[PDB]
Amino acid sequence: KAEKDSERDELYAQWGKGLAQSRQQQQNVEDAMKEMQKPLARYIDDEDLDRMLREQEREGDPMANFIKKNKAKENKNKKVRPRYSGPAPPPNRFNIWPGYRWDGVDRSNGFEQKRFARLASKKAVEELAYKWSVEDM
Amino acid sequence: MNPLTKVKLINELNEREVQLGVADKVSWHSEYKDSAWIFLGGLPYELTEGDIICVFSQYGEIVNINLVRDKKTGKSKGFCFLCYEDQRSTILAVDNFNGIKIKGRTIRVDHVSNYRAP
Amino acid sequence: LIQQAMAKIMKANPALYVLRERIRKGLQLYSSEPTEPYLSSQNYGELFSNQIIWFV
Amino acid sequence: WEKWKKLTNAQRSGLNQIPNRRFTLWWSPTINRANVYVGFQVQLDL
Amino acid sequence: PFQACLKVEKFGDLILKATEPQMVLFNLYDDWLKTISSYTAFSRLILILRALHVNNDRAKVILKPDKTTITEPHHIWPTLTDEEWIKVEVQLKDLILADYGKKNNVNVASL
Amino acid sequence: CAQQRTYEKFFGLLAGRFCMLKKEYMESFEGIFKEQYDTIHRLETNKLRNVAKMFAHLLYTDSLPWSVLECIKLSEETTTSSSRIFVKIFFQELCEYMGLPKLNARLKDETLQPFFEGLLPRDNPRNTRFAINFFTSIGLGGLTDELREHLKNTP
Amino acid sequence: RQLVDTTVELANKVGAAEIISRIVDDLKDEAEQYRKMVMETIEKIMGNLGAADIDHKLEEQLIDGILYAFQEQTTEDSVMLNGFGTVVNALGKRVKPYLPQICGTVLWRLNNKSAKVRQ
Repeated sequence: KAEKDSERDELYAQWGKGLAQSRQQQQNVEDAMKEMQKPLARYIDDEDLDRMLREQEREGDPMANFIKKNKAKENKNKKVRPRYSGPAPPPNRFNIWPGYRWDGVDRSNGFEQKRFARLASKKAVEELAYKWSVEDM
Repeated sequence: MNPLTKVKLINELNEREVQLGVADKVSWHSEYKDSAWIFLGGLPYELTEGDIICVFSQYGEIVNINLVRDKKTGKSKGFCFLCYEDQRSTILAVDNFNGIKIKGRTIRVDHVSNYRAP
Repeated sequence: LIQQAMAKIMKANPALYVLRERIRKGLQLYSSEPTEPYLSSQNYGELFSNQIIWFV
Repeated sequence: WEKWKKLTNAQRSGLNQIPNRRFTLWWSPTINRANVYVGFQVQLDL
Repeated sequence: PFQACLKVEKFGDLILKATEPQMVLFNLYDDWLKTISSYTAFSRLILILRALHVNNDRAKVILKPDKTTITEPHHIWPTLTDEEWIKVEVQLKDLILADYGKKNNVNVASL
Repeated sequence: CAQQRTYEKFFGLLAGRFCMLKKEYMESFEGIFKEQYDTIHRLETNKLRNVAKMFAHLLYTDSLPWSVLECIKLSEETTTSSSRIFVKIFFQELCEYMGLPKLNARLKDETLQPFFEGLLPRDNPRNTRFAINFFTSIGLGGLTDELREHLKNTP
Repeated sequence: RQLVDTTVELANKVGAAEIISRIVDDLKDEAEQYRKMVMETIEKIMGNLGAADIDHKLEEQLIDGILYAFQEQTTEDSVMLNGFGTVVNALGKRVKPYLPQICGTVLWRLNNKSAKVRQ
């Protein structure tokens, strides 16, 4: 009856609001609450930002080995669902990682790549047009 | 109007909006921002779920799969409904997979507005 | 009377407009912004002019 | 700042005076300041 | 809405914790006047004050856009580049129009 | 100096002239190294590199006392990765200027043992090991070995 | 074009005011091709029917959308030009109270830096 189909169709309704954007909204609202309970001005001594900048792992350093060691040690112990692993996926404008059962082959139609080219080209043409305007001036 | 023209027209939609220089917010996909369901059609009759997923997982995790097969013989009718995990992946898939040849058959992709479960 | 009449003549007068536009045409200056920002016979595009003004 | 024909000897020579004339206008309150003295003014025609 | 400044913790705390009647002097246009006119800077300040009056919470949220947005000790307001100032200006006008729609029962896309 | 795009010795030599005129600049520059190191994690790698070069220049011109290396307690825990890159650039620079020989003589003269303490830490074997391996990875194998000679003979 | 035509027909039956009041708020939309669709219909409609049924609030939203659509043309096209021309010459003498906004905007755009807008 109404109760069974309610279960079914509410599940389908979230799945059509598909989960990822919903959990992103979740972390958004909790971020907004955390913040709203803080002053308007963020300094450079604020414990949150100091700590974050400490853990900010930049290049070159041989601490990186020990620290990647720490975190790859611990996060091994997780109940995660599998993630894709293999030759790097192509780049897409939203930075979305393939599903864990993608068979590696890249089947696209050549659209992401021509988009990337279009954007770089508009940059080049903007430099050229600036140069020519002022050259005449 | 055979389905190959329905492919050609979606591709025309893309490249026309490109020529016009539309911003990513008023793309024709923006009318679909509340649905993570794409329809695939033209599929060959031998592809299974395993294949549809191994192909279309390139752009996200796939949450639901619905391959519509004729009830009497159980064989695929040749089209599918597919629910990605983030709407943006449906953007990507419609732009990228509409018009690829799988085993000669040139399959076609497009969003779904108000999907009704079966 | 004369305060208001003169404040309005400086904004509206056609001959002052012809002057300002001969100046602009002689310098070849051009604006970049459309819409002529929220300037209107409201007071502030006047108020930060050189006469000092306080808000309390 | 402000982003054929058959033409005479003088028009393919001689400076273009318009940008000179426009530089002078823009800086004209300085170039034509009152209180730097020779004590003689001149009043333009009309 | 100059009194909305009494929410900015610098002014508010100064006034609260004063022991003596006393005159102070601040600058509200931190550096903007290096690269905008007093006109544009007044307009930007009026937006900020209005939005800090109207909601104050989503206003804090908009005026701290990125996690690494910071503010410097002698400064009232965050240090953004002119691009981000354009963006957050737009977001504050949207805040104000949204709350006018809420508390006057109007469609704002119609005005 | 720090905000520029790439180093030139102008700013170092100018501060050097001031500190070589009066002491207050020497004081303020020892303090400067202290606090700059402690809060360096905030610099994007170009400015971090430029700070590192600046201090290398001051140290080899001997406008700063070689004591100031007291601050690098070179455990693994006590140092962010950013602090580690600072030490890397700093020491590369010092070696490329006075050469490994004069650098070695400097770091091996005795009176600077107390300040070079945490830099050549032998008390706790763990940071002794890690220090030695870092110094090697960047390529100061000489000081590395001398200290490992010490440590291997110690147990 | 097919959507433009049947919308004009529906206008012919149900009167202008209804269709117009439905699509005026799109003269302020972001997609230019879309604004130009709604301008082409509104223009064709009012050319046929005339503006007798345009009330006050509607003529207000209409003149406003007209002006906005005029101030955003990335392109080169006579669509918004004829839209303005016909809408104005259909309102006839009800457009007195707007000539100062119209005139002021045109003088201000005459002083802009790019020769598309001045032209």
